[PDB]
Amino acid sequence: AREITDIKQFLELTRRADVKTATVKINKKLNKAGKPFRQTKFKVRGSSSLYTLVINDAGKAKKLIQSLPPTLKVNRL
Amino acid sequence: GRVIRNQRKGAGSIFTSHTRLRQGAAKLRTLDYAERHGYIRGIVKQIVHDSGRGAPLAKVVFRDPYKYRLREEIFIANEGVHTGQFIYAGKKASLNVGNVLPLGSVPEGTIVSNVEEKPGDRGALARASGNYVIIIGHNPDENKTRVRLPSGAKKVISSDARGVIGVIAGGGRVDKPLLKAGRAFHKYRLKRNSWPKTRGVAMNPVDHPHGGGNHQHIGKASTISRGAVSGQKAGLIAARRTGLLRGSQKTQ
Amino acid sequence: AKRTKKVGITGKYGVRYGSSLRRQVKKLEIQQHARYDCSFCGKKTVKRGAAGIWTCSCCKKTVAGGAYTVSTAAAATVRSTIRRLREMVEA
Amino acid sequence: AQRVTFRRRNPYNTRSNKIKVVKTPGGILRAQHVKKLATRPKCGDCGSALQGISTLRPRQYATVSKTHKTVSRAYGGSRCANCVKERIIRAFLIEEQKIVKKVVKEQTEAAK
Amino acid sequence: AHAQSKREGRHSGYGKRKGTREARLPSQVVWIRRLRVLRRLLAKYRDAGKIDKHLYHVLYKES
RNA sequence: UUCAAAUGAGAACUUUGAAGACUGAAGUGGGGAAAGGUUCCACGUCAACAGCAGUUGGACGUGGGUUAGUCGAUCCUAAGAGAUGGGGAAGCUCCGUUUCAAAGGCCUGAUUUUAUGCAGGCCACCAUCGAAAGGGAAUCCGGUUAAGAUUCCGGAACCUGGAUAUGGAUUCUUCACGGUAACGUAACUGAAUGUGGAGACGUCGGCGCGAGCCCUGGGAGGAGUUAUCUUUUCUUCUUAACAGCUUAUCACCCCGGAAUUGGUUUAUCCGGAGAUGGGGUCUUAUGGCUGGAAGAGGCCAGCACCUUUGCUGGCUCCGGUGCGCUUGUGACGGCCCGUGAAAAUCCACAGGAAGGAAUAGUUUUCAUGCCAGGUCGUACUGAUAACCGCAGCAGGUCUCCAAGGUGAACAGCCUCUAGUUGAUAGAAUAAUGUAGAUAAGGGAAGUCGGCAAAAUAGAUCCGUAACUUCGGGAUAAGGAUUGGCUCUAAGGGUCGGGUACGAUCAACUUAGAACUGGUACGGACAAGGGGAAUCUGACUGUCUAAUUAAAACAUAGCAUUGCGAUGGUCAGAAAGUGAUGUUGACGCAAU
RNA sequence: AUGGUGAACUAUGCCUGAAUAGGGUGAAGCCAGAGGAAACUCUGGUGGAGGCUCGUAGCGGUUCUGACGUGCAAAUCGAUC
Ligand SMILES: [Mg+2]
Ligand SMILES: [Mg+2]
Ligand SMILES: [Mg+2]
Ligand SMILES: [Mg+2]
Ligand SMILES: [Mg+2]
Ligand SMILES: [Mg+2]
Ligand SMILES: [Mg+2]
Ligand SMILES: [Mg+2]
Ligand SMILES: [Mg+2]
Ligand SMILES: [Mg+2]
Ligand SMILES: [Mg+2]
Ligand SMILES: [Mg+2]
Ligand SMILES: [Mg+2]
Ligand SMILES: [Mg+2]
Ligand SMILES: [Mg+2]
Ligand SMILES: [Mg+2]
Ligand SMILES: [Mg+2]
Ligand SMILES: [Mg+2]
Ligand SMILES: [Mg+2]
Ligand SMILES: [Mg+2]
Ligand SMILES: [Mg+2]
Ligand SMILES: [Mg+2]
Ligand SMILES: [Mg+2]
Ligand SMILES: [Mg+2]
Ligand SMILES: [Mg+2]
Ligand SMILES: [Mg+2]
Ligand SMILES: [Mg+2]
Ligand SMILES: [Mg+2]
Ligand SMILES: [Mg+2]
Ligand SMILES: [Mg+2]
Ligand SMILES: [Mg+2]
Ligand SMILES: [Mg+2]
Ligand SMILES: [Mg+2]
Ligand SMILES: [Mg+2]
Ligand SMILES: [Mg+2]
Ligand SMILES: [Mg+2]
Ligand SMILES: [Mg+2]
Ligand SMILES: [Mg+2]
Ligand SMILES: [Mg+2]
Ligand SMILES: [Mg+2]
Ligand SMILES: [Mg+2]
Ligand SMILES: [Mg+2]
Ligand SMILES: [Mg+2]
Ligand SMILES: [Mg+2]
Ligand SMILES: [Mg+2]
Ligand SMILES: [Mg+2]
Ligand SMILES: [Mg+2]
Ligand SMILES: [Mg+2]
Ligand SMILES: [Mg+2]
Ligand SMILES: [Mg+2]
Ligand SMILES: [Mg+2]
Ligand SMILES: [Mg+2]
Ligand SMILES: [Mg+2]
Ligand SMILES: [Mg+2]
Ligand SMILES: [Mg+2]
Ligand SMILES: [Mg+2]
Ligand SMILES: [Mg+2]
Ligand SMILES: [Mg+2]
Ligand SMILES: [Mg+2]
Ligand SMILES: [Mg+2]
Ligand SMILES: [Mg+2]
Ligand SMILES: [Mg+2]
Ligand SMILES: [Mg+2]
Ligand SMILES: [Mg+2]
Ligand SMILES: [Mg+2]
Ligand SMILES: [Mg+2]
Ligand SMILES: [Mg+2]
Ligand SMILES: [Mg+2]
Ligand SMILES: [Mg+2]
Ligand SMILES: [Mg+2]
Ligand SMILES: [Mg+2]
Ligand SMILES: [Mg+2]
Ligand SMILES: [Mg+2]
Ligand SMILES: [Mg+2]
Ligand SMILES: [Mg+2]
Ligand SMILES: [Mg+2]
Ligand SMILES: [Mg+2]
Ligand SMILES: [Mg+2]
Ligand SMILES: [Mg+2]
Ligand SMILES: [Mg+2]
Ligand SMILES: [Mg+2]
Ligand SMILES: [Mg+2]
Ligand SMILES: [Mg+2]
Ligand SMILES: [Mg+2]
Ligand SMILES: [Mg+2]
Ligand SMILES: [Mg+2]
Ligand SMILES: [Mg+2]
Ligand SMILES: [Mg+2]
Ligand SMILES: [Mg+2]
Ligand SMILES: [Mg+2]
Ligand SMILES: [Mg+2]
Ligand SMILES: [Mg+2]
Ligand SMILES: [Mg+2]
Ligand SMILES: [Mg+2]
Ligand SMILES: [Mg+2]
Ligand SMILES: [Mg+2]
Ligand SMILES: [Mg+2]
Ligand SMILES: [Mg+2]
Ligand SMILES: [Zn+2]
Repeated sequence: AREITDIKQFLELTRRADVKTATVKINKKLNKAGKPFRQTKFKVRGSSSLYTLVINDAGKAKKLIQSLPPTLKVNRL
Repeated sequence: GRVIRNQRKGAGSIFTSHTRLRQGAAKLRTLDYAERHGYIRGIVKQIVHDSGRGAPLAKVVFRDPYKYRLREEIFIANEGVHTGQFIYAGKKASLNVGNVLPLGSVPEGTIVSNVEEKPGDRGALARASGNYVIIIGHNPDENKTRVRLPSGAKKVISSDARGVIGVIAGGGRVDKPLLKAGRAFHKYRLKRNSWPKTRGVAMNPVDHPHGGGNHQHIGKASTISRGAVSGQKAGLIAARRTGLLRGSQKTQ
Repeated sequence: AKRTKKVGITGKYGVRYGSSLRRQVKKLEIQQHARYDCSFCGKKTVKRGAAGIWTCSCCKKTVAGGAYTVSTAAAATVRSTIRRLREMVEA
Repeated sequence: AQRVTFRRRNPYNTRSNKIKVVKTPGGILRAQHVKKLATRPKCGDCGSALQGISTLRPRQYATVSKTHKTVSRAYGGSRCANCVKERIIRAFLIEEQKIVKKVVKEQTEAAK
Repeated sequence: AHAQSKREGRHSGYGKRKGTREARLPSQVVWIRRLRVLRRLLAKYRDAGKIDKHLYHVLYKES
């Protein structure tokens, strides 16, 4: 039910006690007027709401995923 | 034969009065320490229509001499009273439209409304749209005071008996024709079930002293004795004269 | 463009009820719908609503009055008379 | 063309049974029932909707922070500012004229 | 097809009409259109300075 | 209604395919309330039953089926019903419901025998039942069944109660700051008591906006037609509760000080009690963007194979228009001798009892976190066969959703979606019928009587008498006109213009003018006969369900009567009984 | 005669709910204009009143003294109203 943009805040969520699972979605999407680009939504299933953080920059996306806690049960796709 | 209409009204089945919408009973303040030694101020907080009444009520609120709180009385608005006006109730109150004073405390010719028959009965005389009573004199020793009610009747009451200065609001209401059956229809819809009215002369004998015959006609004098009995008293009960009132009325 | 010769607001009733009753209604009708002067705020913005209740558009004071007109002849003389009677009692 | 049924068992058009047509992700029309509209709280003095205050149906006011139920002046959510302007002025002026009456009628008692 | 012939003016003679001139298009609608448009010409004209408030104000009530 | 197949001993009647029609969204569609009670669904199956039949069934046999913290009940009060101290009554019982009654329970303090005795203060509100349409805490979308689903599955929320820590906030100026102000916010102690708000409220009119529906352009797909013509016809292109930000008519604030009065609605209201102008504050209906969420659903293509049935790819995009239609909502306006419920419940404010920090306190109305949410209903019918009429009866029985054309239109007539195609059948077409039509010349001569029937009818224009309460009478009467096609003219929106015009996009109305036909044209449907008088009731309204709708009753209007409460009229066996009466002569009662 | 049972029909009141295509007419209020020495009189608009009106659904039940009259039906069916 929540969207999130502070990439710092996000991280802190995923290390909260109640957070057992997560999921990464990937969408094809097109930019501005012309070409496409790879959108990636990071979803953290909290106890009472699903936080989802969108990273348009596919770059930011990769070296985000390797930040993800080694203990979190991530759902890929 | 059958029980006639006017005896049926008394069991109040479909004849009780339609009441759902009414504001509350109109009443003076209880005749307490304040009101009988001095006076007490209130404010009309609203003057408002009461279903099936002809005259608007005024909600007037007061402080409670004995507790921290408000107490709201429901008055009948005298013509000219208004929201925000201050209302004074008491023996030692001043003579203004809206205040409530003991008929002993007011000069002859005073014009008041909602007056009590016995002190404290919280008001009984002249309440209807337009009516009032007039003080036509006092008699200090045994403190009685004498008024003329709207009927024309002169009557005397305790000088302690309270009344409210001025006349009741909404006057003239009856100079305007009802014009159609529907406006009487709605009129009684908010009073009681007394409309419309079948002439007994249009009924059969089972139904009414007047009923039956091969032409419609009352068949005997329609002036019935006081000492008549239920099912008998229809028409002009106890009528001491009858016929069109030629000549000026007005009590002598 | 004058619309009606004499029935005025009373034209809603058509031919019904007979002239003389319509006459009598037209009067109080005109009385009762009209806009009146406000004693308190000065603007002429008192209109009726339910008999004997008169309220101000802006400023919002409500007065009890006649069923079809703000002040009633009787009420007014009664105002004059109490006035006079009060005068005696502190003079 | 797509028509639509009530959702609760009550088949009548009452104030508690208002409907809204709605287009779902299935690509179809479905009714939704609709709570009666909330009305704006009113000034206790003058009576207008008092501004600054949220408007919900009554029990919903207990699921809402106290800031949604006030403005921050004396008599916040209760009476309407202009009404409190009047209250202050008159309070002052009257308490003042009390002092006036006291000393005037006091002097009566010294020259009469 | 037909709709075209309509907004080409066709099929609209006295013989094709069944509702009163009123019911087809209300007098009131005609007016409110017209009155709103004069009203709105006055506003911009005033606001542009093309016409001064005093003149506008007379044209308003003449409108 | 028809052809054929299938099944079966058996087929006018079952099943499937095909064709022909129908209901025509005011439904023969999709659901419900009352009532039924298993009729629902499946398998088996024809003795009775379904006024022919039967292989079929709402029949017969055997089974299966109705899942809830959020939908209802349950809670609240309405008219009203009805216990209790009492009062009547031989008594069954009747009256009273806060009434002539010693009518009761909460917050915590007091306890550290110990568990709950008393120490404060309040509160005096006096049962209870009464709404499956009134009030009311909270759930949605996709998927799934032979038969259930806002109830199951998936996912995503939210309410109430209970627990509670962590973070934030607050505090050395203890109980936040900011803004001139309207007011702002993530928070930002608050008992008794008092007050205010919400719950919470008529009706109709036009005007404004929303939603869904309707119409429609481009594009990307699938389908149909193609002798000929049509860049064509038909169809898919969707987005829930909930959450963040944003969004408003109204209202309000600050600056200002107005005649040459201005501003202004379709509707004439507003201003020295401060207009117009400029700047700001507010409600969040509603909408927008994002999260929910493309992973769903929708539409296609390309491979796979008795199989569970897969698997793999795509596309699911951008717009337009309005006196449209339905519904919603707003700011207004009309009306009233009519002014259009209640209570439970929720919040706020006034108040300041009290409690509370610097060596560390106060704070769960800010965020996040934990546990829990019982009981009963839930199938289906809702009617030319599931209900009431002895019945599968042409009767009766409360409601919501509602497409295209014609047209004023929710009319009639035709159509899409859905649903039907049920209702004994065959052959003939005598009399007499019932229902539907026509008739030369005459035209009410028929008949108690123009009964029946015929005539009239839309719209535009023209024209319109007596009489009248001046409102009417009036569509009075009487007339012309109306198709098709092709043109002409008038009626609008939006932009930039130093402090006259230009440019483009989108609408059916109205009037004029040509041409044209077997002089037809409201071409079916739809749709007033008119006039002159007498009698009679003023009018609208009312009744004899099932032989009387009328002149009968009612009504407004007029007039008469009774009554100031220790009362009038009326109820009761009685009464500390009752109607009028939440009443008071501008009233109630009786003619 | 005595003691009992009925307001599921219907009559009337009360409480709480719900329902009614599309037309014609054009009442108060309002705006602009005209005439007149004056008093005052006129015109065009706007607006949208009514136990108003044409007419569906609704509600009713006038005539055919129509159907039916061992009925579909112990009150129905059709047209007309
Ligand atoms: Mg009563
Ligand atoms: Mg009656
Ligand atoms: Mg009578
Ligand atoms: Mg009478
Ligand atoms: Mg008789
Ligand atoms: Mg007799
Ligand atoms: Mg006698
Ligand atoms: Mg007689
Ligand atoms: Mg007689
Ligand atoms: Mg349902
Ligand atoms: Mg606030
Ligand atoms: Mg707010
Ligand atoms: Mg008009
Ligand atoms: Mg318009
Ligand atoms: Mg415009
Ligand atoms: Mg003006
Ligand atoms: Mg057959
Ligand atoms: Mg058809
Ligand atoms: Mg239809
Ligand atoms: Mg059927
Ligand atoms: Mg069903
Ligand atoms: Mg049943
Ligand atoms: Mg079955
Ligand atoms: Mg057999
Ligand atoms: Mg059977
Ligand atoms: Mg048989
Ligand atoms: Mg057989
Ligand atoms: Mg069985
Ligand atoms: Mg069984
Ligand atoms: Mg609920
Ligand atoms: Mg319960
Ligand atoms: Mg009792
Ligand atoms: Mg109850
Ligand atoms: Mg309920
Ligand atoms: Mg309810
Ligand atoms: Mg589903
Ligand atoms: Mg199942
Ligand atoms: Mg089902
Ligand atoms: Mg679930
Ligand atoms: Mg979950
Ligand atoms: Mg909680
Ligand atoms: Mg802060
Ligand atoms: Mg309260
Ligand atoms: Mg209130
Ligand atoms: Mg209500
Ligand atoms: Mg479509
Ligand atoms: Mg919701
Ligand atoms: Mg502004
Ligand atoms: Mg500012
Ligand atoms: Mg409706
Ligand atoms: Mg009102
Ligand atoms: Mg509140
Ligand atoms: Mg103390
Ligand atoms: Mg909290
Ligand atoms: Mg419990
Ligand atoms: Mg069901
Ligand atoms: Mg059936
Ligand atoms: Mg039986
Ligand atoms: Mg039947
Ligand atoms: Mg069916
Ligand atoms: Mg048959
Ligand atoms: Mg035959
Ligand atoms: Mg002939
Ligand atoms: Mg002839
Ligand atoms: Mg003859
Ligand atoms: Mg002749
Ligand atoms: Mg003859
Ligand atoms: Mg004769
Ligand atoms: Mg003869
Ligand atoms: Mg005839
Ligand atoms: Mg002929
Ligand atoms: Mg005539
Ligand atoms: Mg022509
Ligand atoms: Mg043009
Ligand atoms: Mg009559
Ligand atoms: Mg009549
Ligand atoms: Mg009869
Ligand atoms: Mg009989
Ligand atoms: Mg009749
Ligand atoms: Mg007379
Ligand atoms: Mg006694
Ligand atoms: Mg009944
Ligand atoms: Mg309604
Ligand atoms: Mg209508
Ligand atoms: Mg017409
Ligand atoms: Mg009409
Ligand atoms: Mg002149
Ligand atoms: Mg009208
Ligand atoms: Mg009528
Ligand atoms: Mg009519
Ligand atoms: Mg019509
Ligand atoms: Mg009918
Ligand atoms: Mg009727
Ligand atoms: Mg009859
Ligand atoms: Mg009939
Ligand atoms: Mg017959
Ligand atoms: Mg026969
Ligand atoms: Mg009819
Ligand atoms: Zn005023």
